[PDB]
Amino acid sequence: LLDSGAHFGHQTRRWNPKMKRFIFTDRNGIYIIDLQQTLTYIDKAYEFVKETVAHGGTVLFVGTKKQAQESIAEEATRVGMPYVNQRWLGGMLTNFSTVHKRLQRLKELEAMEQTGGFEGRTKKEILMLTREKNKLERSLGGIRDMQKVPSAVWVVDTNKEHIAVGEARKLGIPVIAILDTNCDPDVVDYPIPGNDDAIRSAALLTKVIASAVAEGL
RNA sequence: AGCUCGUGUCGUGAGAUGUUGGGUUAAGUCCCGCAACGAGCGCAACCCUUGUCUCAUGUUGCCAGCACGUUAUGGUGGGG
Repeated sequence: LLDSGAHFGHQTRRWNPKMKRFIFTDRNGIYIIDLQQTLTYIDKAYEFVKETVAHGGTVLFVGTKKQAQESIAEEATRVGMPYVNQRWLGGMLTNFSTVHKRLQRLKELEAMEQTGGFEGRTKKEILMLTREKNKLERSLGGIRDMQKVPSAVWVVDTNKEHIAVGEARKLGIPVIAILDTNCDPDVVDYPIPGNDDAIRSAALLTKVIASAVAEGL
């Protein structure tokens, strides 16, 4: 993980005092996250993913920054797991019943596509239904799979997606987050300190969780 | 072209957000964003009339091609 730069962080300016525990040193104006804590935390995150998926649980993959979008998307597709990549509608978890209606519309609309209802109405209407189709499918890619609720939530760069962490906290589901040197440790249960600005560093974390769930599945 | 609601979120509370920002339109019309996701009444469309053409259509309506006309003209037989 050192090859990717899991020791990299943010500037000393943008740092958070509550991050001093796992700070190793500061070079060239950036903080170096100590990797020993990263290992002794990722093992715990691994065992937790194992014990939750093996006991009939699920985790929801959270990532929105373009550095870790395709990585999490492909990982979830290869493990068949709920995930969000494009944008998080504020209230996926709290307004679960409300956002289920969007999925029901997607399903009934795919049924309409199968039955071919594209000429029984005006051209403007069918064009608008096609626009709604692609809009709802791009906005909801890994969402057609949550029946009840996510049992755990895995996020990358919690500062960017703070609404997701706030929601998951509100409903109390555990959050597993890789926290950078600017991050907040009190909101995450299972930190895995390390860089989230690098595509490679964030990707190889998703692989680790992928392996944990895959053998846990 | 605006007025609201359900759930969510923020606030002790009155309330706020959605409905704000950039662009665009006749328009809260639409797009991109966005702690909001949707919905309703509005906007728009569906209705009438008008402008073009096709099929059907010949009376009390036309008369182009034929006949009778008396001036008084489709007036009359007939003709689409």
